[PDB]
Amino acid sequence: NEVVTREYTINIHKRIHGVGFKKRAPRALKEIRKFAMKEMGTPDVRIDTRLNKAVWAKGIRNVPYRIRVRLSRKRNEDEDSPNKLYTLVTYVPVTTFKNLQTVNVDE
Amino acid sequence: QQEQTIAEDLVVTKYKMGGDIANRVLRSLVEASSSGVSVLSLCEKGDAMIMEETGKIFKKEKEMKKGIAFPTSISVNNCVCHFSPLKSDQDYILKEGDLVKIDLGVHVDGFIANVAHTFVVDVAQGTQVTGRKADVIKAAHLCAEAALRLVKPGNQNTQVTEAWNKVAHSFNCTPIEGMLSHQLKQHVIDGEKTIIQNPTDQQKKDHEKAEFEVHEVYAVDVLVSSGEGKAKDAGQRTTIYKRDPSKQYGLKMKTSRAFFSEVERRFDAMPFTLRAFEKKARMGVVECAKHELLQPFNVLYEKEGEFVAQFKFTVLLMPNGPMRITSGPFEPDLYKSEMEVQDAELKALLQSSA
Amino acid sequence: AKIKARDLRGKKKEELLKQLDDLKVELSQLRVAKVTGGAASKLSKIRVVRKSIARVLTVIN
Amino acid sequence: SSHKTFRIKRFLAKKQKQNRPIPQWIRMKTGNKIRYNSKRRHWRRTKLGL
Amino acid sequence: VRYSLDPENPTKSCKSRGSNLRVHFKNTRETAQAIKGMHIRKATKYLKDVTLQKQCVPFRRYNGGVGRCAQAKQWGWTQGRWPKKSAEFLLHMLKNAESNAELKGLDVDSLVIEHIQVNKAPKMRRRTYRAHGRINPYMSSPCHIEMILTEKE
Amino acid sequence: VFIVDVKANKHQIKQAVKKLYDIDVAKVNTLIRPDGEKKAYVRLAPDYDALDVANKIGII
Amino acid sequence: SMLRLQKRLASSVLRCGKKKVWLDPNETNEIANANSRQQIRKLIKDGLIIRKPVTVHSRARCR
RNA sequence: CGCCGCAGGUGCAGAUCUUGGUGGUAGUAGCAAAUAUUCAAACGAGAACUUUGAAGGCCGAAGUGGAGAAGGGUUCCAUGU
Ligand SMILES: [Mg+2]
Ligand SMILES: [Mg+2]
Ligand SMILES: [Mg+2]
Ligand SMILES: [Mg+2]
Ligand SMILES: [Mg+2]
Ligand SMILES: [Mg+2]
Ligand SMILES: [Mg+2]
Ligand SMILES: [Mg+2]
Ligand SMILES: [Mg+2]
Ligand SMILES: [Mg+2]
Ligand SMILES: [Mg+2]
Ligand SMILES: [Mg+2]
Repeated sequence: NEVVTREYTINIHKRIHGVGFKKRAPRALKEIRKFAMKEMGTPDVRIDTRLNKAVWAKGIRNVPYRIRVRLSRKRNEDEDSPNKLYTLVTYVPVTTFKNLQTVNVDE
Repeated sequence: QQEQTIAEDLVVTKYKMGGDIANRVLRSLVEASSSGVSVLSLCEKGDAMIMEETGKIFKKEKEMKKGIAFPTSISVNNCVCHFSPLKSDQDYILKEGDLVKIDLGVHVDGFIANVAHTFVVDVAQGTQVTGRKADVIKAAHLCAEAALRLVKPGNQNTQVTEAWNKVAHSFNCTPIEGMLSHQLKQHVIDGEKTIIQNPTDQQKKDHEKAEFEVHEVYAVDVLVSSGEGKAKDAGQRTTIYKRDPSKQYGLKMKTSRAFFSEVERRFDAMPFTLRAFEKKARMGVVECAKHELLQPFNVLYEKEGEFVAQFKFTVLLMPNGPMRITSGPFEPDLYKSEMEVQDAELKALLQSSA
Repeated sequence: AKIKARDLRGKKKEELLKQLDDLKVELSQLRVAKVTGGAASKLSKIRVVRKSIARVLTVIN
Repeated sequence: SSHKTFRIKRFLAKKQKQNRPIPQWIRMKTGNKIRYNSKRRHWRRTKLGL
Repeated sequence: VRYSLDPENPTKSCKSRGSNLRVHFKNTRETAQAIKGMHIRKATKYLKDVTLQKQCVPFRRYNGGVGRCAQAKQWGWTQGRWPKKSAEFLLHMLKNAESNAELKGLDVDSLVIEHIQVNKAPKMRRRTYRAHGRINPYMSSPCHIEMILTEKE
Repeated sequence: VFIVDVKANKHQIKQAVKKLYDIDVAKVNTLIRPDGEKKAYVRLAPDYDALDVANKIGII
Repeated sequence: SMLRLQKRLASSVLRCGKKKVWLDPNETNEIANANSRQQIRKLIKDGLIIRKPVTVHSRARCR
């Protein structure tokens, strides 16, 4: 339907390659927001604060190469707003990134 | 959806009790008001019996809160209303043949029953009171009788304004400027639905239009003056204050927090009088009022030689017909006037009963 | 209640000073009322009392 | 500075009281032809001679 | 008031104006020239697009130094820009003009911007500081705007 | 707390307050405001009460 | 809405810098009402304002 | 204002002329010294800049810290726009 949530792994290393030192981690988080806007169908990506900490975990110029997140497109049926659907992306701690697929997480 | 309406049998009875408690208090005072008495003494005894009777009623239920809804407000021959002095102030000794206006409110579980009457003291047997004073209070009573007939869902507030103006012109008198009667409900005295008397440009452009609604409390007042209808202040201390539970300021004075704590405990939202304390009450009031934590009720004086009149009652609106539970002892046989009514529509509303 | 220099000129200096004193204490409470808000009536009587003090002081001088 | 003479502080006192906007009711006076305090001063723009 | 180019019939026309608006006059003159003649719904949608940088306005007269864009081909031209401030002020004044049309009782579905003009307003003076102790102007260039919408289909 | 003339010292302030208000004062703390007028803090004797006096003054 | 005053007051009564004062991000309305001390102290005493601990600068590596 | 006389501080394109206003340049030069911001929320019509919290940083005690002297003079503090 429209409330579904899935788990992705974003190659930040590939999306961030070539960016200067003082603009890497800032670029990494608008690349997550761009990634979420594309995989889901909605603008207004809300980025969890725990996700913010993970990207900035190693400073401003050493961003993790990959990060596992969970996008959750949820209804905005809480207040009068232009968009009725919003995607909230959380941080998923993982030990390895090997053989990790895009999987549909249940309720 | 949790507001209490007059639909309940138990609520109606105590509302009939409120009319009896208002009438019985007014009856006690009118006999006990005489020439050469202390205006302060009538207020303390005016409060004194109203403490005990509200304490001895309903012995089987001692949980809910009851008491005063509006303090004993008195004004004689020169003041409109909102006048209740402290002990330090000079007393006003009631002289012979004065007309005095008395206001009082009683609250039971936040339901408000408010009455107020104006009468001339020490009228002998067989005498005929005549003059311009013989006109104002008789005009006010016809405003009351007219109001009782016209209080019904469907008759608009502005029709009440013109009706009181037209009778005032018929009696060569004018109401005092810009007063407000209110539509009452549980735990409130400053209801949004209000009816306005003797308005002007600023009043008519900022007042609301509304239709009377059933199952409501209506604290109807009539304020009519014999002269010009303009009032101001002559530098007398404002005594009556009411708290507003909407806004909030953090008091910085120990007395103000203590004064604000005691006000909340005893007179939470209904207008109180500084007689209920006095050394710490006066100095706590300036800080709270400065930050508008209390809305004052200043004294309003008319001109020298001008006379004012007043009648107020609380009435409950049922679908089948209104009933005024509180009334004052007025009689037309011992009180006449030199000008009479001239308008046909005014005739119809006075001959018709209910 | 207004005083005039013409009627002040008959009194002795003993109650002329007495009249100046209670005229001064009246102006003291008048300035008090001015600070504490007061009323428009009380403010307007400040000038009428100030000129009365000048009137009494002029006569004794 | 914090260390001032009496006559300097009295000088600074007057300059403070006269750096105030004109009363609003002045505009209503007949034949007013005044609109604002044109002699207003700001501590940062123009400095007192003293 | 006296508008220039009064409408043919002030009964199926609505007007709106504003004076001393703190917008650049050169950016607004180009925006009004593109808006002129547009239908009311097409003009409103177009100005939101310019804010979103999905459609541009072509800078035809005041184009010195203005860069080129791909979107400036829809209008036969080469250089165009996306003046956000000009679009918001014209959108606000279009919303005011629409409410006027519904005030005098004509349908807003069939409104077309027949006339729209932007005038220079009195400039406002500020100060900039130059190299060798020199003071130079920092004037603003506000604009008066006015338009007439005609009901037609 | 009163506003007094700048030409009056603490002794005359104490004498004036004591005589024209019929109270006994303990000490006077004086300062000149930035407006240019003196401000006197008059501490009353422990057997007097400021709130009592401020009532009779009328500044309550 | 704007807690610049409360942060200044809370740091003063806590005898700490503005780094170490923690205002509750959820109960912003309550702290915003506290326009004075003895109101900040009340909020401190019931846990709506906390003095944050000193960030650890260990000497174990030096030792 | 015409006509008869009278009297001039009596005719402008220039003087790197005086004063005032306005253009092209031109939506141009430019808003590049001292490493750096990001996430969520609140108020709010409106948030890259306000406030709160979380994170990443900088000053690094010869400080981007805490106080004064000259100098300033109300810039201090609350509330509101
Ligand atoms: Mg300077
Ligand atoms: Mg060029
Ligand atoms: Mg410069
Ligand atoms: Mg220079
Ligand atoms: Mg000293
Ligand atoms: Mg010449
Ligand atoms: Mg010339
Ligand atoms: Mg020339
Ligand atoms: Mg450029
Ligand atoms: Mg640059
Ligand atoms: Mg460092
Ligand atoms: Mg400040």
